[PDB]
Amino acid sequence: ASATRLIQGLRNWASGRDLQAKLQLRYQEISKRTQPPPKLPVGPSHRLSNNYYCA
Amino acid sequence: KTSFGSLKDEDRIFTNLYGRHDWRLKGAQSRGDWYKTKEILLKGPDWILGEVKTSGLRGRGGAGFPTGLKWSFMNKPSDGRPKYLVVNADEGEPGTCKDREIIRHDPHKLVEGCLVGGRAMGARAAYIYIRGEFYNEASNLQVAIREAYEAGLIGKNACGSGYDFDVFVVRGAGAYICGEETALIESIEGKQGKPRLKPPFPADVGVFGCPTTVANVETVAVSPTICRRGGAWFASFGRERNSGTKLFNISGHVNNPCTVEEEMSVPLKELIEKHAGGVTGGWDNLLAVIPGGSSTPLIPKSVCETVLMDFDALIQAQTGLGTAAVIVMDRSTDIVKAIARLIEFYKHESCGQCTPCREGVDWMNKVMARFVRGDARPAEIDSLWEISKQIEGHTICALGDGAAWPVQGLIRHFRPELEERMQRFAQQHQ
Ligand SMILES: NC(=O)C1=CN([C@@H]2O[C@H](COP(=O)(O)OP(=O)(O)OC[C@H]3O[C@@H](n4cnc5c(N)ncnc54)[C@H](O)[C@@H]3O)[C@@H](O)[C@H]2O)C=CC1
Ligand SMILES: Cc1cc2nc3c(=O)[nH]c(=O)nc-3n(C[C@H](O)[C@H](O)[C@H](O)COP(=O)(O)O)c2cc1C
Ligand code: SF4
Repeated sequence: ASATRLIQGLRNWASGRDLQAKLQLRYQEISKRTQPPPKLPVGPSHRLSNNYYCA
Repeated sequence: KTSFGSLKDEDRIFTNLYGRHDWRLKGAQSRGDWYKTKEILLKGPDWILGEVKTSGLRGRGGAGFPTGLKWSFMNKPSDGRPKYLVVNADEGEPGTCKDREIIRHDPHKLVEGCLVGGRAMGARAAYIYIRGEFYNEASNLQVAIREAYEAGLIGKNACGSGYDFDVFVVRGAGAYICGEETALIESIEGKQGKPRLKPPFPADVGVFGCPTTVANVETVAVSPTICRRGGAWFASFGRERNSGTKLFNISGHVNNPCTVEEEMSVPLKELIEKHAGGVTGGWDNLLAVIPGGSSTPLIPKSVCETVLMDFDALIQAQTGLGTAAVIVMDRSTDIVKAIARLIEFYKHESCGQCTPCREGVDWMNKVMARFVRGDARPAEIDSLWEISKQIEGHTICALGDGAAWPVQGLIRHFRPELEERMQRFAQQHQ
């Protein structure tokens, strides 16, 4: 991302592709390393009635 | 006959129910007790069992088992062991105070019932297991038993018939479970009042391991009147398979709470409005009725309008007749608090023997204590329903059934009131 536009143009010409649109080095677009806490759902057997295990 | 109730005073078995006459031997013989008892004893066990079977008498303890069929389980030759009648006088059911009145006011009627029933079943003696809280009633019955021994009516050569028969009184010590017949047998034997598993039924292995019939005070005390008046007289009252008269204990929210003898298939509305002075605030103030003491499920006002107070019509009203103890609850009643107090009774009165009652009755009391406050969520209602269904039929005796049934009646007739209780808890506490 820090490449100058001359090197960027030479690089896009040599590859034949627009390389800045799809960079293989990751930057600020990726997820944060600290996330909010999850609240995971429970399955269908988490019920207080009609939940006999033999069924 | 299609309509029932309005029982005449000449057809009352329990005259002197109210203590207005002499309960002693002169007053009892002046009212018809101990009359031609020798002629009843000399006609044999088969005649007495035939009179009790013809009378249609069912078990007045609360289950309603046929009394003559039950007592004929003892009609068999001896195998070396003595035979025993045991009279269940524990009467721990909330709402129920009728056997107290029989013991306290008609004691010689109970003693003559012990003699006639023990002759019918070939019993050696009678053990009247009385409640220990009924101390004055027990001493009252002991004075009447002393009068019956001193008159030669019981004991060696009872009533001049050549049949020897003792009558013992054993006092309880404060356990509602000791009215269940096998737990009562274990309590007589000097142990914890824990019910035995059936089989053996007490006619095979009962008190001291002997053949035994445990029978209620009321179903014992009506038996000399059945033998004198005839079984066809006693079967002329009430519906078919619902024969006779019955003591009713109308308590709770009525104007005049009382014990009254009444014909069997009397309407509940007629009984309350005739003998109890009606519901406080009128019949329109009625919320619910527990028809037969605490173990029967409640029925709301819409069921109470036309229901009959015998066994079969209350089974069709998905409750029980039980002890015929009518607990009336008006519109000002916190009905969840009353049913939860009843479940609190059933966990304080639970002998702890088997797992579903010992654990689940306490767990139902905790759930009901949260349902009173509303500190719950509606998915716990059906959960509680299933908990009751995991106690019902899975226990040793029917105290688990008698604790599951009020929960089931409360849920079945008052689920929306539980739900609005919980949602107002949720909106004023969150
Ligand atoms: N009177 C009171 O103070 C109280 C009465 N109850 C009543 O007790 C009733 C439940 O009592 P239980 O005796 O536990 O239940 P119930 O089903 O067993 O039995 C009643 C009587 O019939 C006899 N019996 C039943 N089936 C028999 C069979 N196949 N063979 C031989 N004998 C048989 C039993 O030995 C017992 O004496 C309830 O309906 C309840 O209303 C409950 C609590 C207090
Ligand atoms: C927990 C429990 C308590 C009982 N308490 C009494 C009682 O106090 N008095 C009574 O007559 N029957 C009581 N019963 C019913 C008896 O088990 C039995 O059915 C009855 O005493 C004798 O049968 P009967 O109705 O033919 O007389 C109780 C039953 C249970 C399950
Ligand atoms: S159900 Fe309750 S009252 Fe009956 S034997 Fe079990 S613990 Fe005892």
